[PDB]
Amino acid sequence: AVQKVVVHPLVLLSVVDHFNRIGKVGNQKRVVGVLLGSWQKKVLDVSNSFAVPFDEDDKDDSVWFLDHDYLENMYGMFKKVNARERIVGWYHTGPKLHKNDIAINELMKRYCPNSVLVIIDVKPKDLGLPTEAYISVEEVHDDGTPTSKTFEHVTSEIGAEEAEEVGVEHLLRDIKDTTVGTLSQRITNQVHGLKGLNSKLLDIRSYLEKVATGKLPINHQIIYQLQDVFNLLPDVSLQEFVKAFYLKTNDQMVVVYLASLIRSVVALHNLINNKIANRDAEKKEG
Amino acid sequence: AVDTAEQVYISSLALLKMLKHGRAGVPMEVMGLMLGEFVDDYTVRVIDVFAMPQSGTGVSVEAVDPVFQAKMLDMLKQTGRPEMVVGWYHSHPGFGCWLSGVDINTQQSFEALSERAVAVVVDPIQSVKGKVVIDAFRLINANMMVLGHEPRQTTSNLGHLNKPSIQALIHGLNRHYYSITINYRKNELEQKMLLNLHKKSWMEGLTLQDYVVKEMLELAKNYNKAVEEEDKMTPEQLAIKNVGKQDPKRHLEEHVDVLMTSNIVQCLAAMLDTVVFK
Amino acid sequence: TRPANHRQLTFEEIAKSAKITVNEVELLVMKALSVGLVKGSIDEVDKRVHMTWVQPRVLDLQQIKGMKDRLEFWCTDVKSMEMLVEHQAHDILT
Amino acid sequence: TKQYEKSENDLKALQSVGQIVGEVLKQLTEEKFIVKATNGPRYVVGCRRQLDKSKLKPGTRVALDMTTLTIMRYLPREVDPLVYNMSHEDPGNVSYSEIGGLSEQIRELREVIELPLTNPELFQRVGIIPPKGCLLYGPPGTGKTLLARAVASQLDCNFLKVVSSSIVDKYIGESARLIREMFNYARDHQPCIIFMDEIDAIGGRRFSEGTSADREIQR
Amino acid sequence: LREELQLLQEQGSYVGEVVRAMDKKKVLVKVHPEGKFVVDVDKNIDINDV
Amino acid sequence: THELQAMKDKIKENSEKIKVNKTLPYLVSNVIELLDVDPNDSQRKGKCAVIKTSTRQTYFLPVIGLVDAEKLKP
Amino acid sequence: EFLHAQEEVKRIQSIPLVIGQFLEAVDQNTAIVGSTTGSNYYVRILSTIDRELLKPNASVALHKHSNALVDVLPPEADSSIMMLTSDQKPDVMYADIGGMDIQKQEVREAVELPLTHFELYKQIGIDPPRGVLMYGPPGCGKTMLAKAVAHHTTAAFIRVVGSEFVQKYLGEGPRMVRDVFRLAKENAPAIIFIDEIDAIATKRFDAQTGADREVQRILLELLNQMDGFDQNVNVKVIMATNRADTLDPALLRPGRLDRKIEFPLPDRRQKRLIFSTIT
Ligand SMILES: Nc1ncnc2c1ncn2[C@@H]1O[C@H](COP(=O)(O)OP(=O)(O)OP(=O)(O)O)[C@@H](O)[C@H]1O
Ligand SMILES: Nc1ncnc2c1ncn2[C@@H]1O[C@H](COP(=O)(O)OP(=O)(O)OP(=O)(O)O)[C@@H](O)[C@H]1O
Ligand SMILES: [Zn+2]
Repeated sequence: AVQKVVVHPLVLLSVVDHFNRIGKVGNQKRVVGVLLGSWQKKVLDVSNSFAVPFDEDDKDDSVWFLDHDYLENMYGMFKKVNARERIVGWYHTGPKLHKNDIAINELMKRYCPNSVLVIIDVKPKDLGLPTEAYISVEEVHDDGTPTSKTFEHVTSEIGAEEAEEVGVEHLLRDIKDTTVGTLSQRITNQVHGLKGLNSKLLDIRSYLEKVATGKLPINHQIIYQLQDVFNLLPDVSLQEFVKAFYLKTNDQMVVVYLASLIRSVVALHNLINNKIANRDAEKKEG
Repeated sequence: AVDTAEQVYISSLALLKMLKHGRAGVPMEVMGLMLGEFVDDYTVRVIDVFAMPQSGTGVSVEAVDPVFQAKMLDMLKQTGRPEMVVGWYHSHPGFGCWLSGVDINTQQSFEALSERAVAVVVDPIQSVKGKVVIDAFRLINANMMVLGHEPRQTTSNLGHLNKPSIQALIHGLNRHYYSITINYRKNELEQKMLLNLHKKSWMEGLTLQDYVVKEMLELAKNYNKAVEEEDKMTPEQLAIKNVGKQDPKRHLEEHVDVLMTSNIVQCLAAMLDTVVFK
Repeated sequence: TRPANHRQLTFEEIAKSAKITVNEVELLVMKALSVGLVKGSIDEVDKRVHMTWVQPRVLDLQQIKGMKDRLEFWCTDVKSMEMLVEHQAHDILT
Repeated sequence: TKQYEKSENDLKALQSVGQIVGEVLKQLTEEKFIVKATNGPRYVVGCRRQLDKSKLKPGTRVALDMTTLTIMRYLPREVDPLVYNMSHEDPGNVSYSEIGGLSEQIRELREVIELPLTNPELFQRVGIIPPKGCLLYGPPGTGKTLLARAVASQLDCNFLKVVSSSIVDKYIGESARLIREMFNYARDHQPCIIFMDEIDAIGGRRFSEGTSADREIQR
Repeated sequence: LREELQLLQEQGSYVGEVVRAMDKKKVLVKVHPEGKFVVDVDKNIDINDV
Repeated sequence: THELQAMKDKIKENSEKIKVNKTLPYLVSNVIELLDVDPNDSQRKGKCAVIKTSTRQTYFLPVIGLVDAEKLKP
Repeated sequence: EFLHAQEEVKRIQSIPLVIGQFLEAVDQNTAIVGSTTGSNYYVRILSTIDRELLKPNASVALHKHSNALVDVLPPEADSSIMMLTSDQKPDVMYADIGGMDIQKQEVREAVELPLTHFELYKQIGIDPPRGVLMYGPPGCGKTMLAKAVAHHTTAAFIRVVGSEFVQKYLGEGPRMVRDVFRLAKENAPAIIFIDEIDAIATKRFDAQTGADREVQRILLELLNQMDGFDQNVNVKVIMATNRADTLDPALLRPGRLDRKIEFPLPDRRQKRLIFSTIT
């Protein structure tokens, strides 16, 4: 079915520009619309969409309505201009999901066998690659609950297209690209420890909270399982590198050797040729 | 009577369907419609752009369905903003995006409907990322040849847009037409996330993910050694000697600075041992 | 249970815990290779059984406390020296 | 009932423009391929992500996109005239042996033509090769065509008929590749049989050197 | 080179063959696969080299 | 049972959309009938026939649409 | 910003591109290039590499609309059709003439030494010719000694009929025979075999035969290209024809083809030898 989704900045903006539409008139809830997907393969892609007036009451927390006269005839519009573009699901800006979201997908399953919902974010904050994606399946449960319909997270990734980077990538103009090979990889390293070890502390504090409160989630078992896959090397005191010690510097063996060999001859190219051309102009002029 | 140079405020949402709907018609030319509000004579804004059915038999003035707009405006009422129509646009991917013979026939028809009806063209081909490309024009009336034929006041917004002058046939259409200035009213809220969504997705996906060892340096040493002798024969070729050969010639680049950065790639990637671990 | 490694294991330790004779340690640890709990090949010169990967099972209250000891220890050690990478090398970047 | 709307949705697929065929030559790199359209221009273009490893090939006919000129899916070939050469039929067996003469000539192309298919092992074991060609002239009597014609479809339903009218073609005749095309589709039939009739026209002799029409005959 | 390429961008630029020269400054142009052309001035290099 | 006349109106209305596509059958194209299936790489099945053009160019288009493959040999 | 400008010029034109044929370098910053369609185009060269990969005659990629000069071939991707195919084996053993040693001594000096040898030539000063012309059939001869050389030595064999390069346009013709002879000087050792070029040797001025006369000037073009092999590296040109009466005098003239090898009429000698090989 649906494994991963591809969200373009163009269709994501179609949720963002509608945040100006109903944001000025208010009032409650969020921006919600129906998603037009482009499915060429198991990997899902999204090009365009259409935003529909939508509201969700608080009291009355289970009340939701799409406008389906907007959904029907406007489909024949986008279908007439683009035959490949069809509705794969819906979307909204979240930020989180209330329990009522179970009924939005099951209603529109007449349009698509499986409707994928995309939670987006109009204001970028944290922690990383934004928005979100969910898929609607039924896993029931191990405890014996009646059949449980819970949306499972779908990994979301941004993607590009021809001719769409004209105006999009133009307006920024302030970015330095990249530079690959010097700063590009090292800034990630400073962040790889930051973003790597912050979720380490956020989860290890919530995993300690388990014993305290919030149990379940037990989880189970996914938590410790892949944590023990992380445990191929801990790495703890001290590094257990006795076999990887001589191999540590042995990987730095040729990297330092070439860096010593290149800088020697690069100098011979830089130093000699500079002295030659310099004294040819300098002393022959005066 | 009084005519002042117009300034076009385009919304980042209206910029989407210009290139996107134009990409769907590639290679063939499409016909769209511009949506916006007329503030005054010297400024104009396009707040929305929508897609219109592409013509596989060629663009015509009847390609726009009036019941398509009448059903669209009604759907814009239940949508947040029901703004009145303004003008039209069309893609021209196959060439340098100039107004064709059909574009002038649909001018007097659209300029009768709406006052301005700015003619807007767009092309995918001229660039990819860092150029505005697109196009825009506005019909100056040929009946005005009896009157003064050189609008507009506040000139160089035209005059500067009259640069580069874009070859000949394009500005050959400057007879009976005059282009219009396109500036971006700030969407920067969306434009700030446009940079954040683009670069974060391009930074190692987590920034973590991405962060032929000696052999890649054995393949590099062929570029770091076997390339040296073909590079270091040139200073012996600079020795004539002396001097019958035409000079100067500079062979210093680009291999020297490439092997520099080649070590910059290999040194900081080897620092991943010291960086990631401890 | 242990942080290891301490990966390769001596046969006498298996002959202690599992209390199996030296001639039967082969069938023992190699059958686990087919079960899939450990892929580690066996070193038969010193007769020491080497381990690879691991099989996690369930969890205990002392396992979470044992986790925070040896898990966050990777977080506090790396980020401490990661600041050293940020400190000194921020001048050459700017 | 609803099958009509299905054909209406097929018209939406008819809105897609057709791509342009081309012949690949070789490859400079994985990102640069050299393709040549049937019209004769060559294009170094990029490729899209939906293709497979079978697209590369050693110069196999492919189709090029209408914009990026990238290869989508390769079509093997196309031939209009082939069907008119598919319909040739002759009887016998018996009707071939009923011609009354010459008696030994019926015993000739019987084992020469029809036999290789039913019993190829007889020739390869002894080591004798069957003849790769034959010539039947006349008319001291009749039977120049019929002798080879009846054994032509007696081998199998396989046959390919060639008329001398297709060789002359037109001014700057392109049938040079059609003689290759006609024989290409002759190999689509196995085992193949090739006819040539009335070669005294298209067999033009170079003894006395004439107009270049005699040269293109040799071509 | 970017600005100059825009001059050469549309059709590229061709190479002609002049069969005869005129004093009116119009020079006949001929491309090998195409037909003969002619154009008005067109004066760049000294005319004596043409 | 009367729904047959309801859909009969929309097929004639959409046949009028074919009329503007039927004016005019602008050019001659040599036909070659072909049947092939392409595994991907979900499954896409269909009949597609390689087409010619008398301009000496050759193109690739799905099987027509309108008149089916019943007529004729290429 | 200048390093960002380096990404600019490298961005242009990206894809797509079209092949074109370089003609000559007229001056700096620009050069003329013949299009694949045959129309010569005068294009500003790219500011990166103006010299080493230019070359007098080469196939250079051009942009679709702008036809911009960017990069040439390695060289080369070569061309269509194919080579080799003579390595299947067995054909004919050379031991038949092994008893003479008077015939092989002249053959041994005319085959393997002209293939690869260097210091022996400049010493004596004799410049070995590339010319091999085979006339005299019937009988067949010829291709027997062709695949027999394949037993002797191993080299790339270019096998094309004299009519193989005849096409509907006259712009592709000069490029094919150029791509055939430019791989001969590029790769060594190389042997090119064309069968019966006496066809295109027919001289007719008529416009409908203009392309037919265009391929005989192509024959005179590759004739101009065969002196580009002089000297000395590299090529081996073997020529075979059934009737040489239609050939031009300058084609058989020395300085290009200096050796005429006349295959003798079968007569009495080839009788008994040819009955033994079939039995
Ligand atoms: N022995 C025969 N038995 C039956 N019919 C025959 C016989 N010989 C000839 N025919 C008839 O004569 C017709 C022509 O036959 P065939 O091809 O042998 O002669 P042909 O080649 O046309 O004459 P020519 O050799 O002068 O060109 C056939 O249609 C066939 O029906
Ligand atoms: N021992 C032999 N002596 C003479 N000819 C032979 C011998 N063995 C094979 N051949 C013939 O040589 C032919 C191949 O020669 P090639 O391909 O050069 O054409 P060709 O004989 O030159 O054609 P043409 O005779 O019309 O010029 C084969 O058809 C084969 O029958
Ligand atoms: Zn138009």
